[PDB]
Parts: sequence; C-alpha cells; structure tokens
Amino acid sequence: RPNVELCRDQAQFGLTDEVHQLEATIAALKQKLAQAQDALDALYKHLARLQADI
Amino acid sequence: PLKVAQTRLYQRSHRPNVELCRDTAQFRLVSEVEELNVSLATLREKLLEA
Amino acid sequence: CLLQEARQQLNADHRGKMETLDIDRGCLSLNLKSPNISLKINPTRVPSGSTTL
Amino acid sequence: QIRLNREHKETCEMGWSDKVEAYNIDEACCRYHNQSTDVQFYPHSAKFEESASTPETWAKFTQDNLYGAERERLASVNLRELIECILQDTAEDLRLQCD
Amino acid sequence: KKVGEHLQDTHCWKSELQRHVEELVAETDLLLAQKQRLERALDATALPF
Repeated sequence: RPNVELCRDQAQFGLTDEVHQLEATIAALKQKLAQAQDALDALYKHLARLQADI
Repeated sequence: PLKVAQTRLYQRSHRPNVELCRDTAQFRLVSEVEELNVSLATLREKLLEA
Repeated sequence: CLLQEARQQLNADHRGKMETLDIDRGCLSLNLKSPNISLKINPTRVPSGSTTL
Repeated sequence: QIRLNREHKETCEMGWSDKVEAYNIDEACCRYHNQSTDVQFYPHSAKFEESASTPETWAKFTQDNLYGAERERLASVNLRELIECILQDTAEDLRLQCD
Repeated sequence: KKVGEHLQDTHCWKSELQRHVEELVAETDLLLAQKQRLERALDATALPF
C-alpha cells in the first residue's frame, strides 16, 4: 500500500500472530515426530533382542 | 549406517523442485549405499563360514 | 480554486482506495492451492509509513 | 517500472523460499549422526533422484535472477534521474513563462 | 563434509538473494516517492492552467 492507507490493522494483527502461532505449531509437531521415532528405534531394538532370544 | 543413509536421502527427497536435482553429497550417499551392500554381503558370508 | 484543490486531493484518496480494495481482494482470494505462494522475508514488519486506525 | 520491480522481486524471493526450504531440510540432514535417533531404512527408489536444475544450472538460474534484479534496479535509477531532470526543467520553464 | 559444503553454498546464495530483494525494496520505495512527487507536479500544474 502506497502512502497513508498502509495501516497496522486487525488483519495485520491476525496475520502476524497466526505466523507466530504457526511457527510454534510446526515446532511442536517436529518435537512429537522426533519423540515418536525415538520410540520406534526402541521397538526395533527390542524386536531384534526378541529375535535373538527366540 | 544404512539407516542414516536412507534417512538422509529420504529427507533430501523432500526438497523443492529446482533444488532436488542431485548433489555431490547425493552422489556420495548413493555410492556408499552400494558400498555398504557389498560390506554386509561379505560379513554375512564370513558369519556363515564361522 | 478551493473546490479544485479539494477535488484533486479527494481524487487522490479515492484512487488510493481503488488500489487498496484491489490488493485486499487479492489477499482474500489467495488460498491454499494458489500457484504464487511463497515464503517471505521479514513478513511481520512495520514499514516506514505505517499509520494507525 | 514499479510493477516490473515488484514482479522481479517476487521471482527472486520465490528463489529465496526454495533456498530456505532446502536449507531447513539439509541442515537437519547434516545434524544426523551414527548414534542418533529418528533414522529409518526407507526403501530404495527413484524418489531420491528427480530432475529440474542440476548444480551448475542451479547456480546458473540463481545468477540469472540476481543479474536481472540488478538490471531492474539500474533501470529504476535511470528513471529516477529522468524524473529529476524532467521536473526541474518543467518548474523552471513555467516560472520563466509566468515572469 | 559434502553435506556441510552444500549448507555453505545454499547459505551464500540465500544471503545474496536477501541482499538483492532488500535493494529492490528500497529502490521501489524511493521511486514510489518520485512518482508521488510527480503527482504533486500534476496537481500544481492545474491552477496555472
């Protein structure tokens, strides 16, 4: 917007805090993915131990 | 290292189009996949002979 | 002369609101499927020239 | 010139967006190690090898859009100087005619 | 080593792209001011008419 109607308005407020919340959300899902794949590595280790003892 | 190789190549298979058109690291990973295949084959033969 | 200067600045304000409706209507039309979606730099910035409500 | 400037700005920042997605993936690729978690043997496929712009062509189109952005900025500067000269001549001429 | 080299190359190109888009933004703002001054030239060339 050129000169004076470039306005820090409610739409700009919503876009900015949705950007911040989206960053937080993507961080939370990456943390959850890392935790779940750590659990998967634990499953693979215990499965291999079961294979050996069987 | 097979896990590391396949995970690195799979993650790099998520890049955008103009970037996901091969790299020196990509060639290195692809070649050492075959190198590890040869190594596992040799270790399996050694285990059977043991 | 006074009415002429009032006409000129109201014309400027009206043309500004023309293009502002164009820009914000494009923003409302933009959605997830659009072919010009990008990841912008410093998007939560306040440019020099910002006014309040 | 304003709308051409904004169009080429859009092109260069789309290049930046692709750069950032590639960097965000490849730094996590670098962060991997042998004792690390969250690794899996994904099956061998051609998905790891697609083709749009090889590293030489990658740097080529990067240099192309950067050089075009430079050309756009020089063209805008020449237009600015033209605006300066035009407005100075206009004011000077009409003031002389009034006198 | 090869992956880190790719990171460094992408970082260099990303920095160059940031510099060019910032220069384009500043140039666009100043040329907007020049057009806006041309608008007062058009406005003030009417009362002499």
